[PDB]
Amino acid sequence: HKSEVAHRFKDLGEENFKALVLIAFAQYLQQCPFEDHVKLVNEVTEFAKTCVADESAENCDKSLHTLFGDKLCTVATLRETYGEMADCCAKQEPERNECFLQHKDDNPNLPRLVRPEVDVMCTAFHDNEETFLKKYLYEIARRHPYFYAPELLFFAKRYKAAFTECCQAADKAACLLPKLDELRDEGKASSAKQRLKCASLQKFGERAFKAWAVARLSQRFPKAEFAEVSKLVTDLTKVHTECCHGDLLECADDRADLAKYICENQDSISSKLKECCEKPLLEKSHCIAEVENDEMPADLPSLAADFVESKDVCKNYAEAKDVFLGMFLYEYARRHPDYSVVLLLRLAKTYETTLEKCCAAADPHECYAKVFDEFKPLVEEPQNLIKQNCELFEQLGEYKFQNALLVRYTKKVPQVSTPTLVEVSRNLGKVGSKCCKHPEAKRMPCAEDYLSVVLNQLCVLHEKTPVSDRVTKCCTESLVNRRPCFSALEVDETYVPKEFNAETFTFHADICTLSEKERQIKKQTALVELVKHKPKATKEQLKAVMDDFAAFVEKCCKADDKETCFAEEGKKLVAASQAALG
Ligand SMILES: CCCCC/C=C\C/C=C\C/C=C\C/C=C\CCCC(=O)O
Ligand SMILES: CCCCC/C=C\C/C=C\C/C=C\C/C=C\CCCC(=O)O
Ligand SMILES: CCCCC/C=C\C/C=C\C/C=C\C/C=C\CCCC(=O)O
Ligand SMILES: CCCCC/C=C\C/C=C\C/C=C\C/C=C\CCCC(=O)O
Ligand SMILES: CCCCC/C=C\C/C=C\C/C=C\C/C=C\CCCC(=O)O
Ligand SMILES: CCCCC/C=C\C/C=C\C/C=C\C/C=C\CCCC(=O)O
Repeated sequence: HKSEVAHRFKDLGEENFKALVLIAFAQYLQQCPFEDHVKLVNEVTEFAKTCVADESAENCDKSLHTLFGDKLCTVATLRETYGEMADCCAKQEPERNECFLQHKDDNPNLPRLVRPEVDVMCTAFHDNEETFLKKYLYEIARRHPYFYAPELLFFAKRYKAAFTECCQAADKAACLLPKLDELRDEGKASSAKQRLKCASLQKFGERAFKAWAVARLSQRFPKAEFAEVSKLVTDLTKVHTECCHGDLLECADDRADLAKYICENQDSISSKLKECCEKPLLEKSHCIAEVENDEMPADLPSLAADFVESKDVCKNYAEAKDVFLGMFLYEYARRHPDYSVVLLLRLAKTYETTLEKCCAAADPHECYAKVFDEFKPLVEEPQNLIKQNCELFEQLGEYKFQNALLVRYTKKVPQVSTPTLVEVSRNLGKVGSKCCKHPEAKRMPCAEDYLSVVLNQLCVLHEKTPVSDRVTKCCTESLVNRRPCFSALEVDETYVPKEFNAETFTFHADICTLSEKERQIKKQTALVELVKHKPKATKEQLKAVMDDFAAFVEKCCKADDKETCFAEEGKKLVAASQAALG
């Protein structure tokens, strides 16, 4: 059209427009103060209205990158504040934009945002709803420069709904606090995946991404033809590359096009898409990527027909290897919404290895006739891990379950730092209560989704401060062997127990006054240290001590006097325990 700005403004709306411009600026100029960005939003919004009124008004012809880049080069303190970035302004548009992206610090040194008290938040919320939500939106976006703007916006609205609903509530805190905690994990989760997918695209390459995509798309759109899914995988790939490069605009448009396409061919893709395709521009993509799995045909053949029994397997495979394998995945994935994507990838890989060995042999058909029997243990391994662990989780609670993981993993890798072992086990415990409440058919997909960010995140830490070659092995293994590699870690026999330190096992009454989350962490921290000191202790000896510790706490908190109790009894405990563990 004549004017891009006019257009976006029109089919986005002033409110969303202002919010997005704010986010965009906050993401590039992470150092400027809030009031400075607000001024810019106003100036750009005014500009936009001018173009809405006259498509032919001065500058309205300009493109968004050009417009955006100019206003950016407006900042006076630019060179004094961002040094090198200012040199970008000396370049022509294409390079200019490109130059800005390269100076977008993916993780600056800003203070960690602290959460104020419910009352202050609620009061601030009512006194000026807008600047309240905008300032935080500003704080969050400058700290997460690669977070897709429209999604950052979707979160903000949920946050607003929570304040509306809770700042009116009798027990404000009992209402809000838990809603905020949940919103945070989801936001941190969303953020981690975002970074995760792009890192993956980098390491593993396009081939691996396409495969991951085929499987994923097929589980969701089981009724679509392979031609459609191929078309989608291709476009989805252009979209991820684009979106990972960091260019918001190009990223947003590619996502827009892909959504409208899907919505138009909605009949040849899925039936669970009606709701999503009825929503406004800003939310279509988001809705679609979240859509529920559509139901499969029921009148579907057996894979063995076309992939095992049918002579020609090799002729068709040699004709177009990745395509044939893509077909295998499509076929296998859409009949199994219950498998994690990586499991599907492991089957496809096993099948590829086989076709490679068999198609170059005397009698093909007989060499690969029993390939499906190889899939069995591959499918059963993950299945049994879920079952065993979910059963254990039902017996104990999220808490006692977290302590079980603590003992278990401290033993595998004692070298690991205590605060890290506690962080990880608690998150694992969360995943436990999150996914174990689903029925078997949805358990594996669930665990995969959560376990992937947890696994990825723990690998980076170790990347920063390696402690074990074993972990490094698993962390640099193939995307398909990662989890299995970690599952295979057995007890570290080499390890030498930490020498006893009386301080580590000393407790004062300050634990009677502490809160749940605090008491637990302190108990769990002591637990890891206990195992690091006596790694050969049985699950029995250990439970014994833990039980003695159970009383100790009580027989000292609910006591006529703390301090003393924790000093007299405390000495007794260490002595007893020390003895019962050689
Ligand atoms: C850090 C999570 C990242 C996801 C957040 C995404 C969007 C939020 C942006 C604006 C919401 C406005 C106000 C939120 C209020 C408090 C946030 C403190 C974070 C926490 O609850 O401790
Ligand atoms: C341009 C048309 C493309 C459509 C076909 C779609 C996907 C084909 C590409 C790959 C799928 C084939 C096998 C996957 C097997 C193992 C995972 C790859 C991981 C790796 O590499 O270790
Ligand atoms: C004069 C300065 C111009 C800079 C303006 C900066 C940002 C506003 C421009 C576009 C807004 C970005 C995305 C919105 C477009 C489509 C909906 C999201 C696509 C999707 O995911 O479905
Ligand atoms: C839903 C189970 C949540 C419990 C998780 C708690 C602790 C972790 C311990 C074991 C891991 C359990 C299951 C992992 C199996 C499959 C995950 C999908 C990835 C893959 O196919 O490799
Ligand atoms: C700096 C990071 C150091 C790594 C230490 C962190 C955790 C302990 C070691 C390995 C990973 C343990 C659990 C991760 C979650 C699921 C995979 C294991 C599945 C299983 O149990 O079958
Ligand atoms: C030779 C070393 C002996 C030192 C023994 C001294 C103190 C015990 C050490 C650690 C504490 C042990 C268990 C507490 C942690 C979790 C159990 C849950 C308790 C509960 O809430 O139910």
